[PDB]
Amino acid sequence: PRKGTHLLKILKQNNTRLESRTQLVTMCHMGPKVFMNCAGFLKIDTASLGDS
Amino acid sequence: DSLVINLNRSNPKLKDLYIRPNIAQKRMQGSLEAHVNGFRFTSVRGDKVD
Repeated sequence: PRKGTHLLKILKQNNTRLESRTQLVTMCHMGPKVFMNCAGFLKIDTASLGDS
Repeated sequence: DSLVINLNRSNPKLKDLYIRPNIAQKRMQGSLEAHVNGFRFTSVRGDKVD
């Protein structure tokens, strides 16, 4: 919960949707292990994404 | 030809756009979406132009 809240807060402050999982490493500055753990379980609905 | 509805899930889109000429008596705020073979302009109400 602590990391989930931190990630959501970063996303809200940026005021931008999670366009790609690489964002978690670039803008969110997520650790390599944390990324390896939580990468294949975060869906980024590119259909509803639309524009970047 | 009929607008090939977007089977592609991406489809670039732009928002906030006043159209000329006016569909109704006055301008209509809307968004634009690039489809497979054209553009679809949708007003805030629902006026679709291809």
